[PDB]
Amino acid sequence: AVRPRDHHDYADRIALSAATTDGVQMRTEDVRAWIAERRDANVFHVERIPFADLDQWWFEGVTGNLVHRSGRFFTIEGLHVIEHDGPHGDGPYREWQQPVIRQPEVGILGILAKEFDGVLHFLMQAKMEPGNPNLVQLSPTVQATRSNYTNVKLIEYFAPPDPERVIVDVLQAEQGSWFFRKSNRNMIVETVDDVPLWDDFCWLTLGQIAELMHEDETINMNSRSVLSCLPYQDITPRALFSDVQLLSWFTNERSRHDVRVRRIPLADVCGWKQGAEEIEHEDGRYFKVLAVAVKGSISWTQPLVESVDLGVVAFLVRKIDGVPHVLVQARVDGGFLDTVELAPTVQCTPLNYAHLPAEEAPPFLDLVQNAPRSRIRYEAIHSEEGGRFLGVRARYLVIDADEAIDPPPGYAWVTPAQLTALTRHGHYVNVEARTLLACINAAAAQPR
Amino acid sequence: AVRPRDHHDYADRIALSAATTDGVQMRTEDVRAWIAERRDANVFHVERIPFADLDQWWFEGVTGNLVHRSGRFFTIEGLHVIEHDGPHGDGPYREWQQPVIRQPEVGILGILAKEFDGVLHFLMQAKMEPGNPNLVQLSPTVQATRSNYTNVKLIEYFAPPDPERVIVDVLQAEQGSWFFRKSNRNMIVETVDDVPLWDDFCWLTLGQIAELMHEDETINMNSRSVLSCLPYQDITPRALFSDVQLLSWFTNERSRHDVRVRRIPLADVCGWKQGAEEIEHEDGRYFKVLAVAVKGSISWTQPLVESVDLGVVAFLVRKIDGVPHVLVQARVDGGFLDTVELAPTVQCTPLNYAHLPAEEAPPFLDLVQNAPRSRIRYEAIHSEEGGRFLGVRARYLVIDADEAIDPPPGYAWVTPAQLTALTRHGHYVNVEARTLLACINAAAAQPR
Ligand SMILES: Cc1cn([C@H]2C[C@H](O)[C@@H](COP(=O)(O)OP(=O)(O)O[C@H]3O[C@@H](C)[C@H](O)[C@@H](O)[C@H]3O)O2)c(=O)[nH]c1=O
Ligand SMILES: Cc1cn([C@H]2C[C@H](O)[C@@H](COP(=O)(O)OP(=O)(O)O[C@H]3O[C@@H](C)[C@H](O)[C@@H](O)[C@H]3O)O2)c(=O)[nH]c1=O
Ligand SMILES: Cc1cn([C@H]2C[C@H](O)[C@@H](COP(=O)(O)OP(=O)(O)O[C@H]3O[C@H](C)[C@H](O)[C@H](O)[C@H]3O)O2)c(=O)[nH]c1=O
Ligand SMILES: Cc1cn([C@H]2C[C@H](O)[C@@H](COP(=O)(O)OP(=O)(O)O[C@H]3O[C@H](C)[C@H](O)[C@H](O)[C@H]3O)O2)c(=O)[nH]c1=O
Repeated sequence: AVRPRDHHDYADRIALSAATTDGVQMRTEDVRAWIAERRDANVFHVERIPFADLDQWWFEGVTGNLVHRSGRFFTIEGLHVIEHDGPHGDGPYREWQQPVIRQPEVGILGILAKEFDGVLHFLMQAKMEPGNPNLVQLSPTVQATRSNYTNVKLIEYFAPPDPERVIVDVLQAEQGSWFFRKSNRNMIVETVDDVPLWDDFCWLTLGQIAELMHEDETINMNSRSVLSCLPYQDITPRALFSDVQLLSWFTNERSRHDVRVRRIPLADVCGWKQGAEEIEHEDGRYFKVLAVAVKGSISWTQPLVESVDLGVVAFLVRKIDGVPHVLVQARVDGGFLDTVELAPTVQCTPLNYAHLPAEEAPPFLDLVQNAPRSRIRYEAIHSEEGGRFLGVRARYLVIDADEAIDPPPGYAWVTPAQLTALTRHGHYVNVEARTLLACINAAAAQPR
Repeated sequence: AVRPRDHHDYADRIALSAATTDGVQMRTEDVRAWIAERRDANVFHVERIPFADLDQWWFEGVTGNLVHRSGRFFTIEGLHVIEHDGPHGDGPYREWQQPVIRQPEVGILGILAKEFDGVLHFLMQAKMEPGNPNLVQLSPTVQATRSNYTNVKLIEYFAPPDPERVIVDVLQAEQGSWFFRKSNRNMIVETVDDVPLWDDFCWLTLGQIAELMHEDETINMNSRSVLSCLPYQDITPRALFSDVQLLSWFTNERSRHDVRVRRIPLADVCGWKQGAEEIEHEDGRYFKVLAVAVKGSISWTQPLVESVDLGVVAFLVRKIDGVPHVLVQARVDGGFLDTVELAPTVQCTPLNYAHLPAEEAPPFLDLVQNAPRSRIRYEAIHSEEGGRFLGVRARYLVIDADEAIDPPPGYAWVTPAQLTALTRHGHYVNVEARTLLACINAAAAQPR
């Protein structure tokens, strides 16, 4: 039995859910209380601890890599990157070494969807992670690397998914500054079954999620990544680049740099000092590796990575003949698999550039940091994955560009719909850009 | 000025060219003579030579890697692969070390197109390569890694291409058994300019190329790779998997293996012996590294890689509700960037399996090797890139599967149109499958 190649398009159902803020389970204004109710339901204290007091983690002796004795979860290893300016690369030349998080197994980031009263809802999970600054945020229905579990609720809907019910299934990369070539499987799958409901789960329409997306530190990094992959229909199907032209532009960005990376032992990393409490850069930039104990009120100890300052991640937006475009950058990070990924107009931790002249600041940073309320279309503070990162936060913005811009090398005007289409594939849209696409789609569905 | 996202579709022009065998420059039956005329035009002798007699190549002392003293062209290094069966990978367990070709710079494989008498033609190049078994085959208009040239004819049409004239621009990977993560930029670009014509170039319609594609050792590996990317319109837009279902199936294949690879010094490779003339495997499988001198009648010396036997590469085909599907395999090779790529139903050098029991032969090999003329839809012998490979040939087949098959794990029925659509992106379709897609598209346009 063959079917049409575009069989079972969910675009109309997705649209109806995004337009609806009346959900079956909970009023949107009550979710904040529900989260607090879940946070209070078992108190966790996360305390920073010397590395020596890590329980089942150690620095293994030959490599000095920070590893869990069972061989599960992740490792902290070393990375050496060179970008050449020579031939076969445009440069400029860059070279550095750093600690890096490694985790070779693809994990599942799965959102279960089901219709109630004729409107799709999505089963969000109130999930405690040790590095969440507010402890509990809303994660996907299933957020798990399977072999980290000797028992994950609802995992069977994603392992394998029913192929008749897949809305989204794609691998997408995570932060290329701090993880070495990490991607997880982003999935949205429908069911008609009665689904068991545990206290930590709430069915929400996409319109309820769109409102919640404007709130700080509420919808977690993994939820924003998976929701960014939703295949909306394009309402304005024109763009400055045709889709082939955009693929060609990006092909040239991925071909024009000469980046060589190698994984090295953590003990070999130059420029970083390993103390009794932290591994930190010698000039206090970038991030630190630290250790925490997690106690309930169940317990464990683990490394986490913390950044040195609040980050700034922004898209500049311009309407071109009436069609909104965002200015992407084809960014070259050390942990990327295929040299480049598209990223927001500005993506940086500003302190990392404070030592350099104003003209080596990230392009457009000044413009974003000093923008008027009137040009700010979206602003919120979101944090990164709390299983690996301790309180790593950034101001995520969408700002109208007050005047035309000639994009500098490495930048291009692309529509959000073109970004939505590329999320069918991996290594095109980076995690920060995926978060801002989820924010743009939320602002469109439920504006404030 | 925005344009429609699907602006400037070339599908009707491509179709008209594929239907036309009356070309402006040459009758198709005369091309064989023209090639011989170009071969005779300057005779080259390629002779095998001991490694010692390599001129500007050496085994560098710390690594033992085979390198050109100028730092251009490619290197032969070592590779160590493990596939784990543990947990986080399906297995089975595999582990081996081998020499491998490395060349980090993306090269250009560019075909220039232009209308004559209202029909697109493509400017093919009669190109001598030292490893071509018959010396001269038809390559793309531009076939060059730019920094290997201190001066490449027509390169300016591809560097950068005119964005208003791009038909195809995409990176595609080469053999994952013998190259380490190598992709080149496959491009087809139109011009309305009068183009200079040198004696080694001939304008051909796509229908002329389709006829030439049925000939042995005529249209070279790089030309078949780039022509496989042509975006034909789908005449039958149904398939067993919807396009999302196919992406989901492939996502699970790319997530379910645990492959770890590292580049090592050639001197460290176990299981291979380096002699005065060849590096070869201790049990005489796989390939050898050898050295050749190339003399005109201009000269140089270089390594080449030769395989141990004629290869067999085949698609099995079945009509499913009237729609032809081919049985792809999601193949796991050591040089791939992203774990898997789709490959033909059968892709092997049979001698590499002669030591193992009949039940560890590649699935379907027996069926392909013993197929009836009546079930053979396409058969030809094609060789691989003659700049790196000495006489590496395989029988490329498309065969009707005499009965339904339940695909084994790692295999799936996909339509050729779905493969054509995935060639807009890299790392989905491997080079052997791209060659068979070009052959399927040739058999459809100009059947024999
Ligand atoms: C980590 C590191 C970086 N570098 C170089 C690499 C880069 O060229 C430059 C900036 O480093 P990056 O890690 O790319 O930081 P950045 O400030 O440019 O970007 C950051 O943006 C925040 C919004 C994100 O949350 C972070 O994950 C990161 O992407 O410094 C070093 O020289 N040494 C180092 O140890
Ligand atoms: C090279 C090598 C391979 N192996 C293992 C890896 C694979 O599991 C198995 C088969 O090796 P492969 O190189 O994949 O050979 P193969 O015979 O399976 O496939 C070949 O098909 C021909 C049509 C292509 O032209 C070749 O480039 C290659 O892909 O042997 C070793 O154990 N040692 C080695 O040195
Ligand atoms: C790190 C650690 C944990 N635990 C426990 C605590 C957790 O409850 C459980 C699993 O923990 P983790 O969430 O770290 O493992 P996963 O649920 O697999 O989540 C990871 O993978 C996902 C797919 C997402 O990417 C997620 O963001 C990522 O963190 O194991 C330890 O006992 N000791 C330890 O050292
Ligand atoms: C290898 C060698 C060559 N030459 C000369 C001979 C050639 O005429 C010229 C360039 O040669 P090559 O074709 O090897 O280099 P490219 O034209 O860059 O072709 C390579 O890259 C392409 C994009 C295609 O992938 C092609 O298949 C691939 O081979 O340089 C040497 O003088 N000494 C030597 O060691």
